[PDB]
Amino acid sequence: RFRKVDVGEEVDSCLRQGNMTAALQAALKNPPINTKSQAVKDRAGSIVLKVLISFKANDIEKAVQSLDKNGVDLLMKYIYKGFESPSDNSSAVLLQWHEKALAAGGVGSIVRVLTARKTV
Amino acid sequence: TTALVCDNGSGLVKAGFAGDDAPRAVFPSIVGRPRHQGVMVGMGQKDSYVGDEAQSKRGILTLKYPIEHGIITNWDDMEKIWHHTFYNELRVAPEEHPTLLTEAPLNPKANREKMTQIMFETFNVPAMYVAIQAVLSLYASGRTTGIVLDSGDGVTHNVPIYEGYALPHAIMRLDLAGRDLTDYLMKILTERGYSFVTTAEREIVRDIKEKLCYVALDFENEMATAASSSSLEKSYELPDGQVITIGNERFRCPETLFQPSFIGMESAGIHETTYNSIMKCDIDIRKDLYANNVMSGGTTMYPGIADRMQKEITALAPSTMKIKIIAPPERKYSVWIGGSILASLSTFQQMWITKQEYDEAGPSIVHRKCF
Amino acid sequence: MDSQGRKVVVCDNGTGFVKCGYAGSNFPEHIFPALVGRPIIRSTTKVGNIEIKDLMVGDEASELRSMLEVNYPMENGIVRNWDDMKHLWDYTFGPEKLNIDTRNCKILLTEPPMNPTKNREKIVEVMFETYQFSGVYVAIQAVLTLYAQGLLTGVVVDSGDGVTHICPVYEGFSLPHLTRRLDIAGRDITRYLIKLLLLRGYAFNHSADFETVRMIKEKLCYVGYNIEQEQKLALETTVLVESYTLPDGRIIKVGGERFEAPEALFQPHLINVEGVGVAELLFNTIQAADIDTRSEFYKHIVLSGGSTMYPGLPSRLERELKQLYLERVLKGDVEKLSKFKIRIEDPPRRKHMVFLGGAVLADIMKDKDNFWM
Amino acid sequence: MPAYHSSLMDPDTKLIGNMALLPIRSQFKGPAPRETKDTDIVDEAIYYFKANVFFKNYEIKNEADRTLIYITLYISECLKKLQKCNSKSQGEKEMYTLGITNFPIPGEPGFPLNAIYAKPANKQEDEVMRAYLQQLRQETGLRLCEKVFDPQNDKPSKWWTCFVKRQFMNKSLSGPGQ
Amino acid sequence: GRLPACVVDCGTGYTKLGYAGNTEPQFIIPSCIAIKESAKVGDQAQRRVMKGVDDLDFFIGDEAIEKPTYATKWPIRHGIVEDWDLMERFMEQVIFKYLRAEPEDHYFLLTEPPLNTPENREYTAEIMFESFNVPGLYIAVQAVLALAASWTSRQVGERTLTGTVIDSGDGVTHVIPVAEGYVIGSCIKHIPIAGRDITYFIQQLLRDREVGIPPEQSLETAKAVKERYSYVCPDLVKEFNKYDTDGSKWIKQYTGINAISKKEFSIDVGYERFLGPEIFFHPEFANPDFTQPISEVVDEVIQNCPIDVRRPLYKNIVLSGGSTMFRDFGRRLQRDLKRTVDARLKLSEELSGGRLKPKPIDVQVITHHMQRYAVWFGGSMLASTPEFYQVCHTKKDYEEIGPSICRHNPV
Ligand SMILES: Nc1ncnc2c1ncn2[C@@H]1O[C@H](COP(=O)(O)OP(=O)(O)O)[C@@H](O)[C@H]1O
Ligand SMILES: Nc1ncnc2c1ncn2[C@@H]1O[C@H](COP(=O)(O)OP(=O)(O)O)[C@@H](O)[C@H]1O
Ligand SMILES: Nc1ncnc2c1ncn2[C@@H]1O[C@H](COP(=O)(O)OP(=O)(O)O)[C@@H](O)[C@H]1O
Ligand SMILES: [Mg+2]
Ligand SMILES: [Mg+2]
Ligand SMILES: [Mg+2]
Repeated sequence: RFRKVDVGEEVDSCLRQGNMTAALQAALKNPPINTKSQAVKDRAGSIVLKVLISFKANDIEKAVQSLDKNGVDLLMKYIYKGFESPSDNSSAVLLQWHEKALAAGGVGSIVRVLTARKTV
Repeated sequence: TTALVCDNGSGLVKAGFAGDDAPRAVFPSIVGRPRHQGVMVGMGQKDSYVGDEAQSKRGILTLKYPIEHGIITNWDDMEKIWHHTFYNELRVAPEEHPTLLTEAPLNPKANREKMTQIMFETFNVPAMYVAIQAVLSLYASGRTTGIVLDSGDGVTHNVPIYEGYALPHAIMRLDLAGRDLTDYLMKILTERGYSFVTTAEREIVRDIKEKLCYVALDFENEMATAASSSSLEKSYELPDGQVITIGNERFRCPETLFQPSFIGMESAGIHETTYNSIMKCDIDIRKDLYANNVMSGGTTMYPGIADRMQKEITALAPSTMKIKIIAPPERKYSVWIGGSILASLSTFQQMWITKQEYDEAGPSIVHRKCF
Repeated sequence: MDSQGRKVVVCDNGTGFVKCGYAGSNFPEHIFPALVGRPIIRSTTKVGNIEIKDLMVGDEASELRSMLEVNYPMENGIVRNWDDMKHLWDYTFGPEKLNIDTRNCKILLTEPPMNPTKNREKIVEVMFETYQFSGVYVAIQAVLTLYAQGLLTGVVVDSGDGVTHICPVYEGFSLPHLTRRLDIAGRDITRYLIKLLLLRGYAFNHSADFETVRMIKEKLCYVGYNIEQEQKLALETTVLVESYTLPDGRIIKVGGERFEAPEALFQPHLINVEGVGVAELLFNTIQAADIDTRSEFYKHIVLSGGSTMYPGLPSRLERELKQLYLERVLKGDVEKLSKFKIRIEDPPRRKHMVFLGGAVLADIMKDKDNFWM
Repeated sequence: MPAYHSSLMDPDTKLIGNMALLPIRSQFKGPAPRETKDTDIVDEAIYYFKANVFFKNYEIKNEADRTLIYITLYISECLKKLQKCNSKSQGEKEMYTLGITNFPIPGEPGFPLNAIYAKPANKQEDEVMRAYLQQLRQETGLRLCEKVFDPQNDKPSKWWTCFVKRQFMNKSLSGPGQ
Repeated sequence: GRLPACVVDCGTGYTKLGYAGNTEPQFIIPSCIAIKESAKVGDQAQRRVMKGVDDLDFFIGDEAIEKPTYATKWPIRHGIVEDWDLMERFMEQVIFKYLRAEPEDHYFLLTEPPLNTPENREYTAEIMFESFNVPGLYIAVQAVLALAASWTSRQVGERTLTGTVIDSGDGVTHVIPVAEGYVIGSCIKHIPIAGRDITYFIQQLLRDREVGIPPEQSLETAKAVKERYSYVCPDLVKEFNKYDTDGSKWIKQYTGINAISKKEFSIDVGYERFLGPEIFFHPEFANPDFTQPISEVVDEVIQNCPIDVRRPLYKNIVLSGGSTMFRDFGRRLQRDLKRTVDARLKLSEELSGGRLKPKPIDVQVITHHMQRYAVWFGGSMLASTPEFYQVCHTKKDYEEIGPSICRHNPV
């Protein structure tokens, strides 16, 4: 009986400007991280995965290398967002950014994604 | 037509047709449910035994009593007892027969009301009534005035009556009776190296209470003499063939009625309780109550209880008064025989709560018509 | 100690472990099991060069048990083999271990409550007829807990090897009629664990084997906090499975039996015993007490005896009391329960028959000790 | 448990040593006197032998059991030799040749049960042990010769030879080696 | 339903097949399966693993005891199923060949040995529901059925529904008390002594003495002498003295036929006759680590049962399974219990000064002809009833829950 009742409880203007690396540098300006908002977090990703898919493989190396250490850590949080619901083939591109990003950031850039208490 | 008299006391249920001289059926108010999983598919069907089956099968059953201290505590089990009473024990269907139930004083009114609701809604009786158990005991004696003492299994109470007028302010009650006397015996046998603990074995400790215990006429002399010799060391058999034998435990249990401090209750004993109730009565009644103490109920069956009680009141009351104790031989059935007399009475045939009155007023009618 | 320089000793006479020390010591000096036994030749064992006396006793009889037919002289708090009982004390006070070796120094005895009177009296005989002790006292086993804990009001839960007791004490008054026993103790949990491992296909049957499953019990078992959560974690995942090494080196593996065995304290119907679990027997005791005293017993539950050591038992016990109070006192008025101040004294030190309060605070020199008479 | 433990330890009998010295009925010579009744510790070990060897556990109930377990081991050693005998006559003399062999006395090393038998403390026990344990063996052999060889053909009788493989709780009076 | 339910009882020695309502099992067969063999084609590259349809070339029962070109396997040991691959192949051929049953249209009653682990009740249920699509299964406690077989056979004046059953089949012996139709699960005991270990003891006891027995047939002859010549004796050492003095006549002769050469061979049969059955009374003869005589294990059971039922349990002990058939096996167990029980009462006389004499317990041990199949016959009389069809698990319940519908057991 008794024991049953529990108790105890702007980006487009840089992209079409050709030097689209300047767009990605701009895409990192909109983190929702500190906010309590949730619809904005769905907007934040869509503004970046549209960018990630645009790169030629001739550039995806420098597009990582031109980031600062925060930039790589920032990027990895966007990478692990696209994997949560892939596009019809875009996983083929995220896994290619991941290759470059992990080369720059090392596994340490993953760990402060796993431990990130507030996120984009 | 004929009324049914049904003493739904705690302990032993008693039922039978009014006007008969002794109950047609008596059986224990216990409901027995199996304490091991039912697995011999076939004969081993019943999910809840009641009465004499449960008392018999007790080895495999967790017995429980649905009346605690005179207050009904599990109504689903109680309904099974009444259902057992009518359809199996009396073998008379309730729809044709008005029922005299009976109850202890100062019970919660919810007990009286729900007992009536069950009677009209489930068993569909023609009519019913709820007498207080004490005045029924006074009827059985053929007595116009006396102080009734019912000592049941779960309640002991005094009701003083004069010229058939009751004295409500002098009614007093004690929740110590044959059950707690048994639970105390089930302790003090451990002093001697036995052990009874299961609910079935509590039925064996009751049995020995009935056969061997007696009230001491001089308790301190009895203690001192019990230490002298094995002259008290009566012997009794368990169902296993183990033999147990008992000394001063024989009287220490009965004595609890006169010294409730043994079970740690603060109330005075039955003797001082009886005298206290007479001292509440109006002064000219008192002399006549002293001549008409009437004992009732099984707990008053112990050898020497009438004499011990006489001695105590004779010391406690004024020395010119002639204390006498009416202890009828049949006093175990006194309540039921009293009901059988009332349900035969030509005047009482107006007093029923008739069905249409409950249909009008609902359960609260019991407080209008019943005492 | 005495102004005469005499020393004073406490023996718990425990049903499973004798526990001994001098007055005022915060620790027992010697803990040893009450085994007494005789040499037996066994085919399954190489007979060593180690000398076996014609009666091994105590700690020695536990380590060399592989050659020994062992008895417990004490069962359920009653001496059932009085000769081995004498030999166990004759070992305790001899040159080995607590070498007082003398009549002159005092001994305290601890008796369970509701103890068959002849058991008590034979101890008081042999202490004065055989050791001829100069000073003896028999103390209420329940009060010694509160002396050691430094309290005067509270309800003592005292699950030893032999029997479990509950005894309220209110501001030092003994309330006897609120005593209760529950016949579940460390020995029955062990036998029940034997049966649970028998289902997993390990056979244990020698008297020497009983000590081994006791050592299993003490190291792997625990009491489930939310028994539904334990069952799901057993069903869903493997982590509860853990190894143990028997004396012969068999690497046996034990699983959900780690919690299914201790649970019997809360569910006596898993063993043959018909009754209520420790929490509900504790709750009914408080509820029987006089109405104003209940307010303090809920705040001063006190735990004693080795069978209370099981990981999580205080937490499990507190849960069942809160839920019982919600169900039967607050009548499901859940949010009110924030007002129910309940507290369990569960100090990690819990061989809780230590002697400081019972001896030195009771006598340095006094007429209280019974004496040669 | 219900293995056959030694019956003869009537307290009126002398109890020299760590074992019941007992009145071995024989025409050999030794420290023990002559029993006159028809039953004796060597006859007891012989009688219970076929049962005792199956019981895989055996207590020492009293001092006489530390005798009986040794007599049993020597009886086994008799069978370990008589089985080879070509006839009963050899079965007697080739048994006497066994009795006077230097068996490890229980306190001597290489005896299998040194945990169970205390050391003999002095010559007047040790030399008594030499003079008692031979008197056991010398007699024990001559009793088996009469009843292992069934009289039709002085074959060593099959039923007895079955037990050659079985040893009382798997202990051997060969010790760690002969 | 119209078609009868199947009752399939599987033991470690034998299995017992037939449809419910029959009075008697329609097949009794040994619990053996003879799988195909190879000249080390199975090896470290792969062990006993088949291809194509090579796995269906096997047989079970007596069709598998005497085939030369197959390796005999025994899937059930100590009553527990040890290798479910072979057991599932065994079940298939039971159903689709021996019983001719379509599993999709007959209820199954199938037996639990009271020791078995819950995982084995999952796996056995996974077979019948998920491999065979049985419409409903029930897993019955073997001992309770054995009592029902006594109950319907014995006279109506003593159909007590109360007794202790001793079920010494092969594998392990169960001692189980039933009071008024309820299993007292707390008191069940298991004794490891059983028909296999009595066989093995006799096999060793022969092979030490009586070499000449060909290695292919040692087991067969050990079984024969166990079945044909063995008896429970009155006093162990008194038999050894009788066998020595009257060795002309207590000794017996068994003649066997050589399976290969068809020459006969003979062995002298002797101490084998009373060793063996006395392993129940001296379990340490066969196991290092069990020692209580069966006559003292059965006492502990009743003495743990509730005080009221104790005497009735002594009044009605039922013997079940084949090993309990040994000559005098009832007589001795009754004598040992009687000698124990009335001596226990002699104590409680003296603790009361002889002032009262207790009504002595009579003890009865009951042998009845069903003993070789009382478990199946009980099963048949259960599975006949219309009640049985509602106690079974309907297949949908296996869909909604997992196989976990068989985790529960009444112990
Ligand atoms: N000699 C006796 N015979 C029968 N009952 C006795 C005797 N002595 C004591 N009793 C007790 O009396 C009680 C029965 O009383 P009961 O008829 O139930 O009263 P009520 O029905 O008014 O509650 C039982 O507890 C029974 O054990
Ligand atoms: N750490 C532990 N965990 C679980 N059980 C334990 C632990 N320590 C001791 N026990 C058990 O407690 C019992 C002994 O407790 P103890 O207080 O000495 O009893 P007693 O004093 O009555 O002999 C034994 O069953 C022992 O196995
Ligand atoms: N005449 C007999 N005497 C003694 N035991 C027998 C006899 N005949 C058969 N047996 C034993 O009965 C067993 C038959 O199988 P049984 O034990 O009934 O089923 P299960 O295989 O379920 O245990 C045989 O293995 C054998 O051990
Ligand atoms: Mg009454
Ligand atoms: Mg203790
Ligand atoms: Mg079987």
